[PDB]
Parts: sequence; structure tokens; C-alpha cells
Amino acid sequence: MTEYKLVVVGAGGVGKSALTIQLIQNHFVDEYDPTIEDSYRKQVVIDGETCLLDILDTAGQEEYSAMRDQYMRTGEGFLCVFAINNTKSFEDIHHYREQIKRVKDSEDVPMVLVGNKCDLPSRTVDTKQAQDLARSYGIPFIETSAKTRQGVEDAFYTLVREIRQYRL
Ligand SMILES: Nc1nc2c(ncn2[C@@H]2O[C@H](COP(=O)(O)OP(=O)(O)O)[C@@H](O)[C@H]2O)c(=O)[nH]1
Ligand SMILES: [Mg+2]
Repeated sequence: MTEYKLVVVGAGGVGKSALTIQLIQNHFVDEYDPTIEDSYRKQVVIDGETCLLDILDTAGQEEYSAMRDQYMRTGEGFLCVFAINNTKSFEDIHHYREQIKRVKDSEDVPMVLVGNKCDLPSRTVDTKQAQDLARSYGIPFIETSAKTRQGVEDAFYTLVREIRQYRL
């Protein structure tokens, strides 16, 4: 049974928990404690392949978690999330990518840049800025809305496709 272990990272408030809950449970949760870190597993079909997703929704807290360490060590791909109406969260992306590179001791880790909250009209990070950053890292950029589901499967499934390419 094919399995893909994914990790969702990025600044507090960008929609990591809402994106993960949307993917797994097909609804938008508008309040979810920003300190809760949990994993979610689901059987899905991606490009006709039945597979298991095993996703860590990180929360950036200081307390030790053996599970968190395990997902960093064995996680196969990472979503790096910012919000398109939060310039600071976009400025914070580079730090998350640098951490992931250190965990893997590698420049080539399957990764997707995710610009969430694209349903909102107050866009302060434009598509070109994000596309240029993604191009600099050599990774895809996907715009998402956890509220409407726009791009949500694309973001996670694109990550799965990046993993598939890496495995070859
Ligand atoms: N409009 C909008 N609000 C969102 C979206 N995703 C998350 N939110 C809201 O943004 C806030 C932070 O979301 P949350 O999932 O807790 O973010 P996390 O701290 O990254 O886990 C909450 O108020 C969510 O309701 C989205 O796509 N659109
Ligand atoms: Mg959260």
C-alpha cells in the first residue's frame, strides 16, 4: 500500500490547520487552537493510484514531541505555507525552507510553496512575487483557499507527484 508522509509548515495564522482539515474532512474549520499539532491519515486516490496520506500539521511549539521529530526525519515532502494577505508570513518562508534543508542535509527535498487565503481580496503578496520565489527554489507554487477548497488537492497532490519524481 503506497504511502506518502507529508509535513505542513509555515508561520502561525497562515491556514496550515484549515488546509489540512479541508483536505482530510472536506470542510472549513475557522477556529482551531494555534498551538495544537496533530497528524492526520487518509486513504485517497491520486492520479488513479490508491494511496495513504500521513500528514503532520505543525504548530511551532517549544515542547518536545517524539512524533514531530519522527515526521521531520522521515517526512518525504513539505508544504511551505504563507497567506497572500500577510506579507510577514511570506517573508518567513525562507527560514522554514532552510530548516527543512538542514533536517534532510539536502538542497533537493520535495516541497511546494503554498499561498493560502486566495479567496480574500486584500492581496499584498502578488502572484509574480511568489512565482519568482518558487522559481528561485526550483519548486512549484500553488494558490489555495482552505475556505473554498480552491487549489487544496492540487497543493497536496502536487507534493505527492514531487515525491514520486524524487523516488525515481
Ligand atoms: N479567508 C480565509 N481564512 C482562512 C483560510 N485558511 C485559514 N483561514 C483563517 O485563518 C486563521 C488561521 O487559520 P489556521 O488554520 O488556524 O492557521 P495555522 O495557525 O497556520 O494552523 C483562522 O482564522 C482561519 O479561519 C483561507 O483559505 N481563507
Ligand atoms: Mg494550526
